[PDB]
Amino acid sequence: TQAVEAGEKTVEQFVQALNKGDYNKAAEMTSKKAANKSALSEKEILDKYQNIYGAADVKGLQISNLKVDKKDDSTYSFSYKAKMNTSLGELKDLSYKGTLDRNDGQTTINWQPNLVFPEMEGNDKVSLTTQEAARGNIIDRNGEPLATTGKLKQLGVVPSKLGDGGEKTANIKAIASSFDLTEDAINQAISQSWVQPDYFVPLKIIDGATPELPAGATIQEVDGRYYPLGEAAAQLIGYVGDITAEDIDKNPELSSNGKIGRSGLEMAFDKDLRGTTGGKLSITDADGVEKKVLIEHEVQNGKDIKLTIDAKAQKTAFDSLGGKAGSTVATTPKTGDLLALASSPSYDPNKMTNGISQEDYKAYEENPEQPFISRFATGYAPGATFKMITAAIGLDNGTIDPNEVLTINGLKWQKDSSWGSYQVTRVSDVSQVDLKTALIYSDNIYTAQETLKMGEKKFRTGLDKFIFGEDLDLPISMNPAQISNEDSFNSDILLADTGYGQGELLINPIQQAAMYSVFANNGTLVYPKLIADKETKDKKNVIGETAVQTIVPDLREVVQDVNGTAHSLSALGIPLAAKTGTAEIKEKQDVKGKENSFLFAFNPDNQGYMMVSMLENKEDDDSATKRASELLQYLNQNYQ
Repeated sequence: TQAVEAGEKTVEQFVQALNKGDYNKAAEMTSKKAANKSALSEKEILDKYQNIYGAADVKGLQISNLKVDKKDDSTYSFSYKAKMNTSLGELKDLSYKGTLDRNDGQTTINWQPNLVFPEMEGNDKVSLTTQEAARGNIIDRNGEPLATTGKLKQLGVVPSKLGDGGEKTANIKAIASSFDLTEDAINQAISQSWVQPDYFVPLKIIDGATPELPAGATIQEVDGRYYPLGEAAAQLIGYVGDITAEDIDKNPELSSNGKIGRSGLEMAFDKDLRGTTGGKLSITDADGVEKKVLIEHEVQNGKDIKLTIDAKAQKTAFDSLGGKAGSTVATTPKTGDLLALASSPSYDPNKMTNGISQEDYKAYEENPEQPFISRFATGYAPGATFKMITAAIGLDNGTIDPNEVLTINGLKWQKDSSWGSYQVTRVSDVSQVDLKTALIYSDNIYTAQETLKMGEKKFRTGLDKFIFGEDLDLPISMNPAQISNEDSFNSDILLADTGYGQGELLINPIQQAAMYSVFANNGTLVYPKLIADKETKDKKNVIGETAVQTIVPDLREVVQDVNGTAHSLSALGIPLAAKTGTAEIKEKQDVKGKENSFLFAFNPDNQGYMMVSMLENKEDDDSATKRASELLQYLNQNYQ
């Protein structure tokens, strides 16, 4: 029948309008208010859906098994299964039933309260009780807390309870001479544009015993997320913020009264950390007596997340950067455990998750050094450390003879006049350069020449055995490393520049620690790992074992040789293999070139730890090597 198909279309549009939250559009599809017709007027149906579905945060109403037949000459019965998402989960297996009316040339819904929820009759009410779930903690490899939930005491004043004249000036000075605060800051806070007489003005966060409360002052306990390392792990851990109405629209299972991860691991593991809201959604009678329970769950607190991070290493790595732009990554290269992921400069996550002013937040955004960047997950040109990879590749394909000596004159070199005014630059004017000398002095000209001899095809063959283009299995947002923009250099200059770690190479520090792990596993690349319980994954035969046993002794000389670039690290008296240097990088946003400092270091005796550190846009006479001794001591002492 052509009328049965039109009756289905009416039910389809009705469910759609309910799904899109347009309750007025769904109410206008109902018949007139009467017995055997619609139970309420259009405005009353609107307010019932907006109140009930709004109270439970109904979202994503969808139906199935729609059956529409005929019951009389103008009455058509319909039925369908349906499910929806609420603040307590998914309401599944709902049997909806009703009748349609065909008057004139339009079909409408004989609306009944059973179309809000299946077993609702007359003036039944809907009740929703919820219990908030406690956010899980984030802990280091030894159980030390990195992000914890706790209660905080908020000292505040009520301007109406403070006084009228004279008594107000006395109570302001009394509340100031008890909590250690200037009387001008209290008057500035209680006289802002938002403050009203009977409001509550949060003053100071008390972190101890509460003194006597003068007239007007009061304490308000509030739930507070706390970060013990503070800025030292702010980029990695992240921060949580107040949940907004827009967050609930995207995910109703969020607690509108709680916190949501805004960045870092708080956002990456937000679902595992937030838990699930417990409570009960029930239908009551006209007076509030419970009839049917729709949904009921117990509160499930969030599960803790245990990281491979070492809290003492994380703090030492971050402090060593001295507030300068840079990053540090420490690993146990044989297993991939990320011991430290430091990024500097940083922001205060405690100030961020509690009270942060518009001025201090803008100071973070307008800061040219950009403290919000997670530098350990930002792609950089690997710089001076990448010389080892090109060397290992050249040793495997037989291009590089370790004992063959190149004769290099001066500090600048170009292949031929086709390069124009461009030349590869080195820092030390050493005449007779072999592989060991090139690694000790960090000779870019030697590397550029050996890369050009090797050729693009052999160079890419060795590079393709690494992790370029791969998505690392890490809960950290990052782009995969790339060799260059396209699959071909189409440039001898770009090929040469790529050889010593520049050109269009983009590798973030974490991906660098993965690639450089081959020197601690005889050519096996061990993938980095951040979650403690995860299984170690690796990639075998990335470079030859011969290349490792040739390069690592040379990397010891980068430290031990009197002219090695990392010779200051020999003061430690510990077995070290390192590779350091400096590169001048010019990005699109930069006008002129800026200098970055690079460091790679690990223990060549036990392979217990590995470190990559970088300074971005460094000051003169500053370097990552000058700052690495303190972390290297800790890693060497506690990770053998």
